[PDB]
Amino acid sequence: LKLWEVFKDDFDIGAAVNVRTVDSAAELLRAQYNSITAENEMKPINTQPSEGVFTFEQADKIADFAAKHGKKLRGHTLVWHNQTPDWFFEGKETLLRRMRDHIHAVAGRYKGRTYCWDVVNEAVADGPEFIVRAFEYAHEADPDALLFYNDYNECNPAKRDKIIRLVKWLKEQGAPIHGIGMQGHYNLASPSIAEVREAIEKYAELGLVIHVTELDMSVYAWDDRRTDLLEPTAEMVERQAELYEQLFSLYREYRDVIRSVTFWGAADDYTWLSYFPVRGRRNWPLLFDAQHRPKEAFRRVVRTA
Ligand SMILES: O[C@@H]1[C@@H](O)[C@H](O)OC[C@H]1O
Repeated sequence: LKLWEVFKDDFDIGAAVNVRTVDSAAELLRAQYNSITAENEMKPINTQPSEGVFTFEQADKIADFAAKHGKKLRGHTLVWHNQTPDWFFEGKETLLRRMRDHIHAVAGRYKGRTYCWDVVNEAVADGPEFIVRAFEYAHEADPDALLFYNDYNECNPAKRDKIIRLVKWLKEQGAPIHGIGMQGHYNLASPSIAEVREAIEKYAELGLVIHVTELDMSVYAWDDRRTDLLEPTAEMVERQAELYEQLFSLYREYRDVIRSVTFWGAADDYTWLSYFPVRGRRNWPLLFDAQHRPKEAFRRVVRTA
């Protein structure tokens, strides 16, 4: 049984990949996912290290994998506060010009393969006119791609309201924004199911597509920073499987607005949570274990459909 096929009429089932996991998880990706996202290779510093110098080799590899095996391809990401090259800042108009040049080169290179784009990533703090123009330059570079705003902690009521205020203002300035990206970086302690449902309802009221873009279920609460666990406990697996079952049952309720659910990883053998916030720690946040075998969460999730 294959995850994507189980939910094929509900939403895409995607996985984030890098230049390593696109090879090590090749068989798992070919079978269980129908959508792929480049984890880091399409980010600004990895695509244009200096002005006028573009490095597409690593992102080309991930894009070629998707095209070869008929996988959909999410674009991530065109503009991001945390990882903007230092040369970008070395006048406000020159910044606009460099943003337009970068967007056209990256969105143009993968036009016809990237069907969507996280145009602006994490603009809300845990000026605003730059976000409108980023969407304008993106729609100019690829009029066929769906343009998303992507952010985390999207179910926290404080940050959620800021996100909604930002998107409505963007819509009121004529920005060609088509969807919102719920990053879905959750854990066992937070957020609750009701907090996710309340967020999905308020995000659907804007008339945009909803993508769950980077979903994972950390076993540690953000406070927990222990490093003495090499495998998850039975209750960790059980509570993770229960939350995943309720999450995908909730996603199916909003079938009509959610069009794709992407995990930030393919299997537990590589997850970014193993290096953030605690480096050298182990985490088990996906539906397949370190051997690309289905976990208890997989069994419970497919039974929701
Ligand atoms: O690509 C970013 C990723 O590194 C992190 O895991 O969550 C936020 C994303 O934008």
